[PDB]
Amino acid sequence: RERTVRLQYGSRVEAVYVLGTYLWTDVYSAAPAGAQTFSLKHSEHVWVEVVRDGEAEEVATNGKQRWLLSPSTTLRVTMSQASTEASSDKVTVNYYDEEGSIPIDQAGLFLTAIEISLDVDADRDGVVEKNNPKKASWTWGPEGQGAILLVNCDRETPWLPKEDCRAEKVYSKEDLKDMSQMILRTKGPDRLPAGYEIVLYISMSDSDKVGVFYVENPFFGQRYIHILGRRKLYHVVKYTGGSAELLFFVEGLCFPDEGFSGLVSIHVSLLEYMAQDIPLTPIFTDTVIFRIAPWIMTPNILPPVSVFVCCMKDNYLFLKEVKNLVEKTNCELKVCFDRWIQDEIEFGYIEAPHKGFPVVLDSPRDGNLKDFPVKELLGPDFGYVTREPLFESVTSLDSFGNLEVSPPVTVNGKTYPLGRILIGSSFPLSGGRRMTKVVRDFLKAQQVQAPVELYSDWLTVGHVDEFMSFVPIPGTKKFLLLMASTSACYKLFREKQKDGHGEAIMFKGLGGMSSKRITINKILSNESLVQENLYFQRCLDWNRDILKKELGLTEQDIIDLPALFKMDEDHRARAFFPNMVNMIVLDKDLGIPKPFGPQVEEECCLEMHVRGLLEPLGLECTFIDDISAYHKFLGEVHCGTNVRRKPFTFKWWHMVPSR
Amino acid sequence: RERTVRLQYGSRVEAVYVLGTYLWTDVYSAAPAGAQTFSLKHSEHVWVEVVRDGEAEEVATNGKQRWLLSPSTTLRVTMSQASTEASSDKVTVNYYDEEGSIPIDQAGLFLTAIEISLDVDADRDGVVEKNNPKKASWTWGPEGQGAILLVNCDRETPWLPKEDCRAEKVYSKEDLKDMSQMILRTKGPDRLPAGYEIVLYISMSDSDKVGVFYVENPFFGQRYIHILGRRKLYHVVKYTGGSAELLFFVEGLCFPDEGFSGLVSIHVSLLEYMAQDIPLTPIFTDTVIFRIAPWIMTPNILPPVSVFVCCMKDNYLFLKEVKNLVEKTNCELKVCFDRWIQDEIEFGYIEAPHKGFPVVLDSPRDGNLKDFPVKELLGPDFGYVTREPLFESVTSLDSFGNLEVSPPVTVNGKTYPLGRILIGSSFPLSGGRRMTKVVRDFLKAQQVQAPVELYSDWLTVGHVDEFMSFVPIPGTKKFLLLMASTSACYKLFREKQKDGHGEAIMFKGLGGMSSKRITINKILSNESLVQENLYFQRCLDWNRDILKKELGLTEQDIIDLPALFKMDEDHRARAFFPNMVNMIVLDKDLGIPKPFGPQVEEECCLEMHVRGLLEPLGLECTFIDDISAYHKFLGEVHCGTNVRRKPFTFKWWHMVPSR
Ligand SMILES: [Ca+2]
Ligand SMILES: [Ca+2]
Ligand SMILES: [Ca+2]
Ligand SMILES: [Ca+2]
Ligand SMILES: [Ca+2]
Ligand SMILES: [Ca+2]
Ligand SMILES: [Ca+2]
Ligand SMILES: [Ca+2]
Repeated sequence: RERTVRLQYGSRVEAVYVLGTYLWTDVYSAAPAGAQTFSLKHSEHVWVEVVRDGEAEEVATNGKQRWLLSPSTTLRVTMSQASTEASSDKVTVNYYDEEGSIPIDQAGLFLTAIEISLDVDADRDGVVEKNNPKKASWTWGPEGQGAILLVNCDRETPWLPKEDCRAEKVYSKEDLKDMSQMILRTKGPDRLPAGYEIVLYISMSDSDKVGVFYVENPFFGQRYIHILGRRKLYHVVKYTGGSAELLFFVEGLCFPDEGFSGLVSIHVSLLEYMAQDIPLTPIFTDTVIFRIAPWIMTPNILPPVSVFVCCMKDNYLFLKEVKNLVEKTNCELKVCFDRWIQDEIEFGYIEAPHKGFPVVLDSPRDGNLKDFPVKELLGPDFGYVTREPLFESVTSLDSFGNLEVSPPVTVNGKTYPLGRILIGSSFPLSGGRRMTKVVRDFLKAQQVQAPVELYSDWLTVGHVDEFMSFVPIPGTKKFLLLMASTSACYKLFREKQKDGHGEAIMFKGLGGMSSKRITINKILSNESLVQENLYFQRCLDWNRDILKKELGLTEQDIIDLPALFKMDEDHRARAFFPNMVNMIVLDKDLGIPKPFGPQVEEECCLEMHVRGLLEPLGLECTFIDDISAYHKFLGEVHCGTNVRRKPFTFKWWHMVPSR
Repeated sequence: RERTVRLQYGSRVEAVYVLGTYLWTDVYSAAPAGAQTFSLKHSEHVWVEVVRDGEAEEVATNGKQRWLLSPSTTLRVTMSQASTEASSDKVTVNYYDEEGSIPIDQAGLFLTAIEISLDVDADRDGVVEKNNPKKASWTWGPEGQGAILLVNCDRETPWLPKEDCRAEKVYSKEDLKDMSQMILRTKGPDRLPAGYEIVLYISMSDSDKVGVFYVENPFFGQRYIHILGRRKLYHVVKYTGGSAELLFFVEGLCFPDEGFSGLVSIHVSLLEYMAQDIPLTPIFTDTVIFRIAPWIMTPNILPPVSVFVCCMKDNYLFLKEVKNLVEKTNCELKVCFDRWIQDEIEFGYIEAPHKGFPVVLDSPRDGNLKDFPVKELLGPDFGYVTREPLFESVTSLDSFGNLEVSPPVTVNGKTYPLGRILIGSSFPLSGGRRMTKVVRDFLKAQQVQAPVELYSDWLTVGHVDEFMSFVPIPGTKKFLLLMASTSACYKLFREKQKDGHGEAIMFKGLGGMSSKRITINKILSNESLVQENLYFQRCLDWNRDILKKELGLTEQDIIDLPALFKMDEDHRARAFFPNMVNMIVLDKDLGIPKPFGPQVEEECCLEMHVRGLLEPLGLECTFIDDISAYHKFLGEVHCGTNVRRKPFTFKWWHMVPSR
C-alpha cells in the first residue's frame, strides 16, 4: 500500500508509519520559492529512494548529494521494523538556492513505525495465524480461505433460560469455546505519538449479527467486556507498547437468512486527530471477514447417536419393541411421556474448525395446536433456532414430518456432498398448501443443502415423510430410495385373492376395527377405492420423477413398498393402513410401522412381502406396533421418533455452491 | 428426461408424449393375478426396449416373443417424431398364464407425441434459436449464455406521458423493438387428446418485474394482448396443430436493485385434467430465464455525442465560449434557458443484443429545492429511471455532481472493463453526510461498475466532481486522473510573489469582487487560511490514496491542478476560485472553468500554469467563463453542462463480476 505523506513548507511533520505500507513524499511543494536543488538525510531504519519520473535510486543516510527540485522528483519512504523510541526515525530535506552551498531552509518528517494487524483463523485450522493476507475475503472449497463463526445458539447454564446469543453478557466461561478468536496484534514504542488512537468498529447492519468480547483479567477474576454488538458500533482500544496482543472472542447472533448472506466484517482503524469538531481521519484500516456457519440436516444414512421417542406411558408394545430394536445398536434411547418430537423438531448441526454442536430447528407455532416453542432441549452444546411467519398462516406443511434430506448425490456432474433438503408442496397453479416462506427462505439461505420441493399436497397431512424414505445398502457406500406404491399393494392383494385368500381379514387384533370386517375381497371389490388409489399412484409417480431428476437416481436405486390410501372430502389421501415407508433407520436395522395386513398362514402378507424385498439386501426388519394400544387405526399416527445422527465427515466449507 | 408411465390393470391408457423425454413403463403391476409371461406389440414410430435389471433389448413391432413377468422387468418407450394423427402410436402388452398360448388379458398405451419448446435468444445474437439447452440458466462472459431483457423505460409517444413500462397496454408498434422475443414452438396432430391444455405462467414475485404480450392479427389490425404481468400470473394457450409458432414479446419493468438480482423466469406447462376440484397435473414444464440489463454510466474518455447546457439567456460569454468549443468537435450542442442538468441528471445507457438506448437517472427530490422529477427528457429511445428514499432525508450528496465513473481499469489482476462508479461520502465513524441508501443500493445492484466510495464530505457542497476528473491522453489508449491541489496553488503563488508579483490582483473584471482587493500578498499572509488549506490537502491526499488503490493507479497516472478553498462554519471547504478540475472533456478538447487568477504580464498565472501542465500532452485547453455575467464569485457555480456519450464497445454481458 502506497500512502501519501507530503512535506510541509518550512516544517517538521510527524507521522505514524504502519508496517506493510510505504509512503510517497512530495518535497517539491514544500520547497521555498527560488529554491533550485535539495539534499536529504535519513536515519538508519528508514529506507529512502529518490524517484524521478518513475525511476528510483536509493540514497545514503547522509550524502551531500543534491537533486534538481521538480514536481516529478519525489521521495519513496519505507520502514521494515517498528520504532523502539529510543528510535530517532526521520527524513530531513535541505533546500538550496542557485548561488551558495549553505541550505536556505529545511523540511522534515519524523516517523514512528508501528505494527497493527487484526488476525483471525482464515486458513481454518483452529489457530489464529499472523496476518493471513486472505483474511479480508471469504472463499469456498478445499483451497478456500476466511474465518468461520458459529451462531452461539446453545445455553451454557439454565439460570438464564434464553440461548446464549440472546444476551449481551457472558455469564459462563465455557461459552468462550463456542466463539471465534480474533487477536489485535501490535508492536511499537511505549506510547503512540500525540493525536492518534486505535478503534475497532462494525457497521450498523452487522451489529445485530455479531457480538465481540474482551476477557479482562482484573483483580477479582476474569470478566468479559462487550465491546461491539447490539448498540455498540465502535470501541476505543487502549494501546500497549512493545509487542502486545489483545484477544477478543466473537459470537454469531444470526443464521444466514433471506437478506443476510452470512458474511460479516470487523475493522480496526488508526485514527488521527485533526481538531475539535473535525472527524478523526482513518490513517490505516485493517479488516477481517467472518462467515457464519449454516444450519445443516442429517440424512438417514448417517450414523445414529440417539433415538428420541414420545408416546403415552401405557403403550407397552411400542416401547418394548423400540427398546429392543435400539439394543441391536449402539444408540441411546430417550423417552418422553403426541407426535411433536417428529413434527415439531428437526435435529441439525453447525460446525466450525474449532468446534461444532447439534442444533434443533423448532417448527412454527400455529396459535392452535402449538401456542409455545419447545425450548426444553436447549442446553450445553445443544443449540436452538426457530422461524415464525409474520402475516402468513401456518399449515400442516410446516410440520417437520414435511422436512427431510437426501443422502449425498451427484446430479448432472454436480456433487451435493451434504445431500439435498426435501420439502413437500403443491403445484404452482393449484392454490394448494405450501410451507411458509419464512421457513423456506431460511432453508434456502443455508445454501449447502440446495433444497428441492416435492409434491406432498395430495396427502391430507401433506408430508414427504408419508411417501418416501432412504436406506443404506449394507456393506456398501450406496443407498436406496423407498417409495410408497398403491399399485404394488393391489398386485399383492390380487395375487392373494387368486391364491384363495380373499376372505383374509385386515387389522387382526385391533378390536375397534373388527365390526368393519375388512377383507382382501372387500377392498378389491370397491371400485371407487381403486380409482382413488390409481390417482394416488399418479401422485407418487410424479414425485418419483422429480426425485430421479433432482437426486440423479435411476430405477435401480428405487424399491417400491405396498401402501394404500382413502380419499377424504378434500380429495386428499389418508393412509388406509400404517405407512411402512416412514421407518426408523439405524444403519442396517429398520424399525418399520406394523401394517396389520391380511393374515395368510398366520403371518401378515404385507410384513412378509416387505421382508422379501429388503432382507436379501442385508437389511434387518423389525415391525413396531404403535397402534394396538389404541385398538384401531384411523389414518393417524400417535407415536413419534426422531433420530439424532453424527454430522457428515465432509466439511461444509469444502463445498462450492452455485452462484 | 425419464418419465414414469405405468400400464393400468386390464386397461388402455392414453398419454401425451413430449419429444425430448422418454418413458419407463411398468407392465408388472398391471398383470392379472396368475399371469406368468407377457408379449408386446408396438407401432412403427414407437421404440420399445425390454429392460431386465438395467440391461435393455429392443423389440420388434410385432414379435411373438414372451418374457417372464417380474417387477424388475419393465419397458422403456421412446418416440423421435410428433404424431400426425393419422398416427396410430401405441404399445400393447399381452398376458399369458402358465398353461396355454392364447393371451388371458391385455394392457395398452396409446400415445400422441408432440413437440413443445419455449424459445428465447440465449446465445445472444438477436435471433431466437430452436431449444437452446442453456436457455434455462444465465451465465456471464464471452462463452456465457442466457437471454437478455431491457427495462422498457423510454416512451414511444407523448400522448400517454409515463414511461412505457408503467402501462399494461401497448399503444404503439415501435415499442416492440424494445422488447425481447419469446416463441412457443409446437408440433403435433390437429388437436390435443381430451384432458390436456398448455399454459404459460410466472411467479407472483416476478409479476411486477415483467410483462408479456402476444400480437394478434385479427380482422381490424394488429393488437397486443397482455398475457402475463401485473395481476396476470398465467395464460391458457390455444393449441394449433401441425407445426406452429406463437410469438410473444417480453418487456422488463424493473432494474436490478436491492432484493432483486435481475433474473426472472417464464414457464410453459402441459397440464393434464384429473377431475373436478382436483388441480391439473403439470405433465411437462419448459422454462426460460431472462436477465434484465443493468443501468451503465459513461466515463469522460468515451466519445461525446451531445453537450447539454443550462444557463440564463444573458450569459453571453459562457454560451459563446461553449458553442465555440463544441464547434471544434463533431458534437451537438443543446441549450436550456440553474445547475440542474449537472446535479439532477446522470446519462447512462442500457443494452441487449437486439438493441440499446440511453437512459437518464433522475436525482431524488428533497421537498425543498426539487419538488418534482425531470421527466421532460423522456422520449423515444431515451429512457428514464429514478429512486426516491422512503424515510431517509436527501442531502447535497444525493446530487449527481457526486456521481461519476472511472475509465476501464485493472486492479490487482482484476479487470473492470466498464470502469468503476465513484460516489463521495463521509468517514464511517464521522456521523457525516452520505448518499441515500436507496440510490447507493441501486448503483451497487447494477454490479458491472462495482462502485467505490470516496471522501467528499470535507466539501461544503460535498461532490466528487469538485476535486477530481479524468482525461484521455491523446493518441494513446491511456488516461490521467486530475486532482485538485492546494499545495500546488501555494507553491505557484509563492513563486509569483518571489518574482515581484505579490501585488497581482485576483478576480480581474469581476466588479463585485473589486473592493475586496485580493492579491497574492493578501492570500499568502493569511495564516489561518494557510492552515485551512493544509488540512484540505490532507483530505485530497486521502482520496488520492483510495483512487490509487481502487483504480490501480500510480503517481505516473496523476496530474495535480492548483486549487484553493475557504473553510465554512461547518469546517467544510468551499472554492476560493472556480474549481478548474470540473471540466468539459470532449476527447482532446477541454473546456476548463476560467479561474480569474492573479494577472502577470496580463495573463492569468493559473491559466498559464494549467496550459503548461496539459498542452505538452496534446490536450487543447479552452477557458470558459461562466461567472462574469454575475460580476462576482462566491464559491457557487451557476451554470451546468452534462455530456451524453457513446456507450462502451465492450458488451456488459461479456464481463465476469465477483460473486
Ligand atoms: Ca489458522
Ligand atoms: Ca454457548
Ligand atoms: Ca457451548
Ligand atoms: Ca423431519
Ligand atoms: Ca440467438
Ligand atoms: Ca418503448
Ligand atoms: Ca424504443
Ligand atoms: Ca455526474
